[PDB]
Amino acid sequence: TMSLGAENSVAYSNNSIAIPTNFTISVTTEILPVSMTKTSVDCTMYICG
Amino acid sequence: GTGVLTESNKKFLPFQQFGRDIADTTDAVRDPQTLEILDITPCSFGGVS
Ligand SMILES: *[C@@H]1O[C@H](CO)[C@@H](O)[C@H](O)[C@H]1NC(C)=O
Repeated sequence: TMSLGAENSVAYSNNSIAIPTNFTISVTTEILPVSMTKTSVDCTMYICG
Repeated sequence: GTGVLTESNKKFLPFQQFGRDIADTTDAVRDPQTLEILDITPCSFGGVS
């Protein structure tokens, strides 16, 4: 049976806050399709050669 | 058929008379008189715009 992720109880209370004391600069890659090959078929030459 | 005949580097085994493409079309021939192996490529074609 598949795991959905690690389980985590966030430390919530009516007067507690967490504040980050540092940071990390992250570089992420996203790849997107933009075009496909421009095919052409001559219908008469495909069908009748 | 109709095409451009040319001498070829295809090593036909002694029992083979034709070569065929993915489309069943004859891609090469053995000449019946002098046993040359000839490629066949179609005569050049394209859209006119
Ligand atoms: C047939 O052609 C080949 C060469 O293409 C030749 O060797 C052979 O002698 C010919 N046979 C006859 C009966 O003409």
